[PDB]
Amino acid sequence: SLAPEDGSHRPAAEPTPPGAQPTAPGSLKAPDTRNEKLNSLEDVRKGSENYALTTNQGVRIADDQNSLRAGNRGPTLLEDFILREKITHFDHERIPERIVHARGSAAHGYFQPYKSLSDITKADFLSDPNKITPVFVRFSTVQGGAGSADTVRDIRGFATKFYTEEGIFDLVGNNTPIFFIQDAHKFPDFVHAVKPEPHWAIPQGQSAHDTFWDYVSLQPETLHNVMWAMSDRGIPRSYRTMEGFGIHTFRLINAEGKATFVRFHWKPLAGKASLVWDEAQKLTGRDPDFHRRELWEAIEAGDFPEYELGFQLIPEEDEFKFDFDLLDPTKLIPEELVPVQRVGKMVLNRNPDNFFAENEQAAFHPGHIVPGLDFTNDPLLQGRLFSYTDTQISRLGGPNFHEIPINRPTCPYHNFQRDGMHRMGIDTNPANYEPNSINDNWPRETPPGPKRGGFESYQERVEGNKVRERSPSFGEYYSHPRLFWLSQTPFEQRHIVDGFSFELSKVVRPYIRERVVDQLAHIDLTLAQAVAKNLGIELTDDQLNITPPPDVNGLKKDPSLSLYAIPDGDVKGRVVAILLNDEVRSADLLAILKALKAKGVHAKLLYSRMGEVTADDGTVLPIAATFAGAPSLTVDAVIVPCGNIADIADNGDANYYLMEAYKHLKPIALAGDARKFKATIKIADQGEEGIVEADSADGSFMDELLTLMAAHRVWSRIPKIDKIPA
Amino acid sequence: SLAPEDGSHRPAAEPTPPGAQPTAPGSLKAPDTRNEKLNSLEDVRKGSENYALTTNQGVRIADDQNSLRAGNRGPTLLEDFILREKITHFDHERIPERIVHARGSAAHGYFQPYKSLSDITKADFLSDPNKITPVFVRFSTVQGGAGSADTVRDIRGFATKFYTEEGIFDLVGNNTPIFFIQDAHKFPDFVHAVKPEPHWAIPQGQSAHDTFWDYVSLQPETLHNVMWAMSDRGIPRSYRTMEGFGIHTFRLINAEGKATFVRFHWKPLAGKASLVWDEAQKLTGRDPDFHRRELWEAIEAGDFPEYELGFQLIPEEDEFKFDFDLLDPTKLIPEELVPVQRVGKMVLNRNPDNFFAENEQAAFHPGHIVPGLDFTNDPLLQGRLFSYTDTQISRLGGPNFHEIPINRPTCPYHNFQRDGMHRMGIDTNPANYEPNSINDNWPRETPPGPKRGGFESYQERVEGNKVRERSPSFGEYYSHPRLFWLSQTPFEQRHIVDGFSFELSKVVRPYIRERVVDQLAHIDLTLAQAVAKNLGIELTDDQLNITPPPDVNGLKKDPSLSLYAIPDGDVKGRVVAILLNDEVRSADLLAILKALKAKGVHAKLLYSRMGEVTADDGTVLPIAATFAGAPSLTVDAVIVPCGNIADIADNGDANYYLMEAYKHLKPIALAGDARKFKATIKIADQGEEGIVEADSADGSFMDELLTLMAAHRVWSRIPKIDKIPA
Amino acid sequence: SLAPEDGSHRPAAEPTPPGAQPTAPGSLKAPDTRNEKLNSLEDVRKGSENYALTTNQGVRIADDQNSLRAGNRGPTLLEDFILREKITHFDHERIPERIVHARGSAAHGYFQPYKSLSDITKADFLSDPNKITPVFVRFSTVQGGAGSADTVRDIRGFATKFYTEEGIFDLVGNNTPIFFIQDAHKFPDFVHAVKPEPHWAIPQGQSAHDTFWDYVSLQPETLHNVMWAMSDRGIPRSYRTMEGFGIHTFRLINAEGKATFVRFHWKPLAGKASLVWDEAQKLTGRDPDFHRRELWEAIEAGDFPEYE
Amino acid sequence: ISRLGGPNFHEIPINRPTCPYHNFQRDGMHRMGIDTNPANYEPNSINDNWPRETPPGPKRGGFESYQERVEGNKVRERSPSFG
Ligand code: HDD
Ligand code: HDD
Ligand code: HDD
Repeated sequence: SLAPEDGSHRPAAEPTPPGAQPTAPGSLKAPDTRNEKLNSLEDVRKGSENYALTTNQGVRIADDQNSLRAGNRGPTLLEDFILREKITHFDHERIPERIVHARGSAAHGYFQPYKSLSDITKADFLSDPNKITPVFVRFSTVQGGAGSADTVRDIRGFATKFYTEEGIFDLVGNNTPIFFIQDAHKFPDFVHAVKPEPHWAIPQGQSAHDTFWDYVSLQPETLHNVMWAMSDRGIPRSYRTMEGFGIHTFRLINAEGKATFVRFHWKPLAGKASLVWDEAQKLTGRDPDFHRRELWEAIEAGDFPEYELGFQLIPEEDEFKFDFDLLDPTKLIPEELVPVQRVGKMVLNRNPDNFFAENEQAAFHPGHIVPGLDFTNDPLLQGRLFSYTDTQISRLGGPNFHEIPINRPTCPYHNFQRDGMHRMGIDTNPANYEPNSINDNWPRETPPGPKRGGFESYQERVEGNKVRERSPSFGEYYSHPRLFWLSQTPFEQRHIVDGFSFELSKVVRPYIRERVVDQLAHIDLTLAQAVAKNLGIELTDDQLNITPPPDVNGLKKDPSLSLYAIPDGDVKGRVVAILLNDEVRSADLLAILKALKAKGVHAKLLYSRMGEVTADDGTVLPIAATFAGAPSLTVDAVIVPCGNIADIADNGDANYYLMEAYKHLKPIALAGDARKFKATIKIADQGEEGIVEADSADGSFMDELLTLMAAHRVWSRIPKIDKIPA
Repeated sequence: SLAPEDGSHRPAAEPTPPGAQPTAPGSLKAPDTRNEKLNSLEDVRKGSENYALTTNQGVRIADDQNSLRAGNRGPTLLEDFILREKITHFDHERIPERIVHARGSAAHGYFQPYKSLSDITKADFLSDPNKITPVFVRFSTVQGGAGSADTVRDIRGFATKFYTEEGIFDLVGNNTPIFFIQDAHKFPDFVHAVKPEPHWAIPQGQSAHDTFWDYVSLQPETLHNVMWAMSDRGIPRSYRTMEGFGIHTFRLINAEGKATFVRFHWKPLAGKASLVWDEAQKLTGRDPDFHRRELWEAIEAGDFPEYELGFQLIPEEDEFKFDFDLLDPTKLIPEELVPVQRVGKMVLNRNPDNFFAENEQAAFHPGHIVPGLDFTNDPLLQGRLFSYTDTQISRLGGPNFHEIPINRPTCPYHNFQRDGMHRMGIDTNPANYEPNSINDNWPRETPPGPKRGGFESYQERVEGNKVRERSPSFGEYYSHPRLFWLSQTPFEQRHIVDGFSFELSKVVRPYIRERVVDQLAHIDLTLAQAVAKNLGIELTDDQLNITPPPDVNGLKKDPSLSLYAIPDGDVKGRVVAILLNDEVRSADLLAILKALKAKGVHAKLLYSRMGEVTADDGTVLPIAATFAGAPSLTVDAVIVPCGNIADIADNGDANYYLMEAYKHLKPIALAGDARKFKATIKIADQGEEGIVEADSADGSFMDELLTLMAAHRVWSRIPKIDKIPA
Repeated sequence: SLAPEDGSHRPAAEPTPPGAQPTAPGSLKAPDTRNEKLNSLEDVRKGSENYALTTNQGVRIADDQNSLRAGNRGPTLLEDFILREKITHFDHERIPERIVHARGSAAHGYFQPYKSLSDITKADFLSDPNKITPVFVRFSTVQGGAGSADTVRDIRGFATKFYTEEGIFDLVGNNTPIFFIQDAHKFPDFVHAVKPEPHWAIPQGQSAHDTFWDYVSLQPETLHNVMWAMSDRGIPRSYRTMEGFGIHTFRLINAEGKATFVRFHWKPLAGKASLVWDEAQKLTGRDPDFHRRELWEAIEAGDFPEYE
Repeated sequence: ISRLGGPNFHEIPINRPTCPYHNFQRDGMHRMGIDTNPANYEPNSINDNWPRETPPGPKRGGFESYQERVEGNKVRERSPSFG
């Protein structure tokens, strides 16, 4: 027995805040969290406790420490079948990673609609407010490999597998409402341009290189999503604090056959929140797994990520009433023109057991729709339908990928397909064809109907010649980037300018920079001049005379496009760093932890070493991490309680901890003699907005601090940070 | 509803003789035949009746007759995900075939020992006469593809998967007691030589071509198994009527650690029986699926194939007592020197449900042993141990092939292996490594012991230098071919001579034939001269003075090596053709069928067309096949009842039916005016042995016939067939 | 030296009638027969005479008869990399066979048009009577596996790969002018019906079983091709003595953008000739490789298959 | 076999030897080399046994393992000297 007698090796099977316990597989951490999909996976789950170590053939292994050899110092013998099996499996562990979105993090949950949508869709999972549909959701980046970092500047993926009673429905979206390109034929072109360059495979997880901006400068259709990626949208605080969109216009079909155009939205319950770039870039080095960890730990804490599903709904006769083409995925539908209507809510409440088996092997594909839903002629969606079935043949080893447990439907599935690599199902049907008499033609077709019917495509009208040709209605590239730009706050605009500037500064060929600046001058001259200034470029008089693009159906801004314009913050699930000293004033800490617990805010107690310290009243305080081990990048605010401040007053890591949080605009709270730290951040004796300070942490100290946290960051501090050396 | 109203599309779920019902998947034909492995497969068995036709994602299909197109005479649309999923799966149905033994047929069954064997082995499946071990057995040829024919001249494989309580044990044997080569390094060379030649991929399923006999002429070690292949052993009547051998010497390990050398035998309860060459070769054309079909139909009729397992046992101190090396797999152990001792019996009593899922995907490997068994230094076996693990990585798509359902153990298996393509099992173990504290080191090693202990290799002494070198004790090539030859009956010897003669006639390069004849002269000069005469070769004076090889430890012959020297014929399961006419004598047919049923001999009623005829007493007789439809190749004897014999007397197909069966030495019985047919086979009025004849089928008629059948063929007829034009 | 002293191991590199000589690889049997595609393959052709035996890494092997073992009656050692490379490659020799048409026989050749088809198509390989196009042609059955027999009763495939100056053009046809089914959605249903039945994988290379005729009775569209299958068209004397058809209506596009509907045909120079059924069925037993053999040997005789 | 798709990974250009390589191995996924040898086995007479084995020697000779002495029982055991 190698476990410790005190049993401290096993985490408790109950919700615990991040860092209190070792993380564990979901069925062990929360065995009583169940749904119909989790239960169906029990047949393939494998335990371990009280079992013998065997080969894959069931043979008990006596000595798992040594190869078989001719003498204890002799050659290894080919007849060691236990070695060779163990090494063979190891030698073939890896499978191809996803072509795009290879880096991702996933969890189980459930979905439930608010009310029956049977008036607009016959889709069964939206027909009754009491119908609960299990889900599996994978969040992702786009460009980086499976081993790349979480907090890069990138688009994020948001893929939801609905295990419906009438088929698997995959909603395969991103965290922005549009994509970079218009036609699927260009997808390898765009992806090759953004991916690491083919001679040397640099850089990983970054669009800040020549070939990406080269493609953008020559393809202005890309400009809208590029705007989004250069904003703080491209660097989310977590997957819980981002939006989701299906991007394409789809169709809803009701029992009477009426089609309604629809676009899908996920609204985060935790609000919209993003990092700032210096923080996001450094965090890819201090913790490349930050988003993966934060997701797992929130679920282990009970901080279940929640999202409200919503629809923008457009009648068929309104197809042409907007300036933009509904079928153009580089165009958004402003919520000011078509509101998002609440449909239901999704809760992610259990982690997987084995990342490889459940996350890496999961297969999402937007062609996986159910009766009540249908496609449109969006030329990007159209080509997606081919790719997501095709790519699985190599990634997941063949055509039986639906038999891998995480991908199996929970509803019945029967047909006349047979064979293929690693076929699990053993068909007893006398027939493998239809029409057949020898099994009385079963399984049988089902006619279309209002529920439990067969799938039939909406009989939309088609008219035109066979052409490789872009619809002229698509050939407008600058109005929607402008609408986005004007909808941002001034500090969000600053960050957009700084994103473009930082990225173009790493383009080596200067003529590429100049061509991207010229495209910006077609969007907004304020934006283009600000970027040009940082690049040492001067706009020509002709460029200064570029007429701006028209408004979007009269709109000159839409505050739903901004992260922060309308407050939607939420402190539940946020984390505060508490910086300890060797004789902490316990009255401060008790007030701090009481206020944080009331709002569901977590705390990390940090010191210069691990182990424990003792407060003034003798209370023993366990240390979560060092100052260097858990930098301010990983928390939302910093609190410094009173006590023996001289212990850390001249500690470089303690001082830098506050300087980093200050530069990154986070709230900071100083109690008693901890107010001496204002000098390291150059805060005058009069104080300033964003620095909570008082004689002690009792009173309004923590309400000021929690109000600041509900506002996410202290945007008013931005003029002051450029003098801070951090 | 497409099935007929009389319900005649569905086979009866009861035992029925061959031809009486349509064949069916095992679980529908015999739902009440069960064992633990069959039951454990119910989780992956898929039904069909009363289920909707769906996609693999569970979506119900409305129209499975048409692609989705723009207009009903327009182009097919990329958005048809139902089409593309169906075609994709079809497009990827095939997996690589087995490098060797690609043609095979398999069945489920069970094994049971006669008594406890714990004095000599601690193997759990041999420990208790009431311990029942499920099995899955695949019989195979060697050379041809999965699409090649059954009744070729080849070696047969005989692979048994024992689903043991202490792990999978695969006994992977052949139907002869030796192999062609000594060291596994030569296996690709031998196999390439016997397989179709690389320029043009000819010939399929035949050793009768230049490169095979080239290798043989240059590799005398091959001569022993070549002798078996040229004998009638190479063309068995059924998989039920052949022997089985593990070939290599293995070890039995008992609980006190004593090692006993062992070779494995399967003795067929139905006795030993083979075809003749002209019959077997023509049958590869008339029914290339004859062995597969006969196996399947015997099981559906209740004629379960049965084999007795037996051990040749040799104490460790006797390793060097014999003239041959025990570890040399081209040498057999004569039963006259070391008898085969009975161990238990194996019954094959249910067919699979899906050939591809269960047969094609099954993975046998002789390195799959269990505690109580161990290997030896046999250099052919030693290399096999590498190959059967390695080949599955491409054939079965990766290292998780044990998770394919037919291959799964029925006992526990738990280890720290993870991932790999198609990974089914979801591991909940906090640890994927040992030693580990975080799961208190589970799953754990198990010390070896008398039962339920870990595997430990027998600590055999090893002494020598690292050499690529053949043991001198292996350098003897002719003694065992001679033993075999001399142990054969005169008619068996004639068939061997004609085997060699027919094959070498197909060798294009005459010098190869000459070199093979020189090798035979080192075996036996009677054999060598007979073959040479058929090839137009004249043995030189020196070849005539080649000294024959020595006896095998004083043994000059061993009747256990003959198919027929010791009678072991059994008639149950054999088939008789009955040649009808349009007014059969019903008293004859009544007595024929009553006697055949009394011994378990099946019958098929043949005529010049399908449908029915009526007998003289009004009885309606259903026709099973036409004369050409089911040739005499496919039956064991022929009976011609009395009646309107003129109806068929001048029918060429009916006359040829008898001539073919006569040429191939099968018994023929003729009643009443049927005796008129003696003219077509040139039998004199006073009859001859092997032709049953009487005024009616009454009396000793059917007893005479069944007596001939138990003797298999009428060997005395051989001198008469050479003048028969058939 | 293991060859006979009289050199009778080696076939002559000149045309010879069937059975006169051992068959041989084409570039050894007819090295003067060349086209642009055959010549472009010289970069990957591998010799053998006067070379040492090596591993795939180029290491010369001293003893290709024995595994490395601890003593000559000892266990085989894991460090024998020469064994494991040789057995590894052997162990992975097979690739999946074609889903349909798995059984087939192929040869090289060339094509040239009689006159310029410029008026009706701008296809380059049809623009100049002096323009030679290399081809590779595979003939096949449909139902049986790669190891099934040649003279079965089946449709035959007739696939031609044209290596034109403006791209590969594959003309993938059969020996009857129609097919069994109308819509590609039904192709796995039809193929599953004609193929060996799923429970026991019987019969090989035959449509003479329940599921095939079950489908046919329920799908009258199949009857036309079934009629060709049941005729002597289904058992050709040789690949040289059958027709070929593209089946589908395609289009020809000229330089003016005018489309012409076209159906493709191959007309055998040797004429149309078929076996009879009892003959064909017995021949799948006496020589299951009859058609592959006959094509190879006709070419070695200089008796080249030709099709218009 | 899984990482590079099969046993012909030596034919991927970066992995190819620059020296001659010839043996009797054939086929496998994505086979590039087109073998003209009449024989795919040895010993063979039909190509006069080419390509042929080479005895070990001072230069350009075949590979032979150093004939080190081996002495001991078949054991799964760490040498005490490693402890
Ligand atoms: C025609 C090609 C193509 C195009 C135009 C798109 N995608 Fe895609 N996408 C793929 C081809 C693809 C893929 C290559 O098929 C992936 C990679 C691995 C996979 O299974 O699917 C994939 C993966 C993938 C994933 C990750 C799913 C997972 O977690 O496994 C997401 C979230 C998206 N895509 C979302 C989108 C969105 C929102 C698009 C624009 C509207 C989009 N893709 C356009
Ligand atoms: C070192 C290579 C090697 C050598 C020397 C042998 N075999 Fe083998 N055998 C294989 C390598 C192999 C293989 C390539 O690994 C196969 C083909 C596909 C497979 O799964 O195993 C196989 C298949 C195979 C099968 C078919 C199993 C099934 O039905 O799936 C049988 C019955 C045998 N072998 C029996 C033998 C016997 C009785 C041998 C001589 C004693 C023998 N093999 C030598
Ligand atoms: C939608 C599926 C489908 C349909 C409707 C057809 N085929 Fe096909 N065919 C295939 C799917 C396929 C395939 C599965 O893609 C094959 C098997 C493996 C391959 O490479 O192509 C093939 C092989 C194949 C070959 C073998 C090529 C070779 O020698 O390698 C020929 C000659 C044909 N087909 C001809 C036809 C003809 C004349 C058809 C009717 C007009 C036809 N096929 C319908």
